[PDB]
Amino acid sequence: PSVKRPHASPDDQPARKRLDFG
Amino acid sequence: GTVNWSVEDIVKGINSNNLESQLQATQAARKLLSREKQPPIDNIIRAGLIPKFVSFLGKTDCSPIQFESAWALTNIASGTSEQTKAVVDGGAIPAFISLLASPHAHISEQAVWALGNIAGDGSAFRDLVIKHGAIDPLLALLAVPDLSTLACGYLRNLTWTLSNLCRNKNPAPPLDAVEQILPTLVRLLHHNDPEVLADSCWAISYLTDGPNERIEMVVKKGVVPQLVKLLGATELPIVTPALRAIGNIVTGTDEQTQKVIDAGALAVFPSLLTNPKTNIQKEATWTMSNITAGRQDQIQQVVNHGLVPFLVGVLSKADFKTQKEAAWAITNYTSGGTVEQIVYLVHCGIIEPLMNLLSAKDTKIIQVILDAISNIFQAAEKLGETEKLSIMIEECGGLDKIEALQRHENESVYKASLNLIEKYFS
Repeated sequence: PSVKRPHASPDDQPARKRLDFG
Repeated sequence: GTVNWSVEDIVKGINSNNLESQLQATQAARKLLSREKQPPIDNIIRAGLIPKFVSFLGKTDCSPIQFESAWALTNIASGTSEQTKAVVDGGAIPAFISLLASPHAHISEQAVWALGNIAGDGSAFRDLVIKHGAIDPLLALLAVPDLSTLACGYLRNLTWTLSNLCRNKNPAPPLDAVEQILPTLVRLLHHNDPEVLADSCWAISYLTDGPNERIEMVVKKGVVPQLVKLLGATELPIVTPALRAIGNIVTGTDEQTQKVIDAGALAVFPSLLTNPKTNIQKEATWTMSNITAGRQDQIQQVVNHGLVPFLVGVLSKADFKTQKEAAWAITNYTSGGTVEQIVYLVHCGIIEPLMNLLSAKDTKIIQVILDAISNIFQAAEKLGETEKLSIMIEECGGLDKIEALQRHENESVYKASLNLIEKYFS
């Protein structure tokens, strides 16, 4: 009984939020 | 000049009825919020300044105060969900969308960045940004014959903001908006700047983390050959999301998985399965495990590319998480494979490292190994070589570990262990 198993822990990723320092 | 004011001075300046005093104070605020060590976002919110900044966003006659307020609000919206919420509650979203058409490139870029910070808060603010109409003007900023005429920082910021519009789930982004965005996204996936490529691959991986219909709308755009190409890159920031996207796509149907195999992806996995970065190894093994869960001709493609010895390798020596994914790949292989294929698995050396892993404490990995052992014996009974395999397992110390597992806290573990011993070793 083989099964495709989606990603364990999906959320090196881009920052969700970014401070603008200059 | 405007360096190092107090919130008190900034307030008096904003509350004067002098546009130029207001501009000075807004720049002072921006400079407080652009310092490194813990900007006083909460002090600025508490002083009531967000509504004023938001009103300054609409002063077409004074583009500098538009810029300074846009930057200040960008930096407030980059904080906690409560601070981003304070910016949204001030009416900022429609005002930033209006600014996206500014004739001043730095004001437009600042608006792009602020909307990216707001959408990066989560699904609700992402969908609210979309409902106010941001996608149309964002995509119009990129509607040029050759992306290479745009300034590099500008294009990187636009790409990051788009990637955040494609991000998060529960719910996933609206399907109409995904179809609006995808063409521009594929174009950016063919750009030559590494940061644009990394963020585009991230967006694609976000969109493929869903049900097979999202996967399908992405695969129908023909991005898989380009994803395989990027899977080959040398920059880890590009390989990592390219591998994530390929893995997501192969969690889908057998025909989507086949689109990945036909683009050449398997030829890359000898490197990926021996990659010095643990995360690459783990993600590549998880991908392999979802491919060995496919059809028999797909398993045969895995065999033909020579990847079984690489699986034996990761199973023999690797970070334990990578080894657990390799166990899953072996179990899916022995579940779906022909007898010749399972025989081949054994001739490559799977049994000894599989047995060595039964000394582990994780219960599900042990369960998975026992399922794989069952499947292998059951291939052997089809050939009558079951005695040879029983001996082989006894000889590397596996049967000792199985016997010990007969008396395990888990029920199905003890059940499978005792079944194995009383059915093949008696």
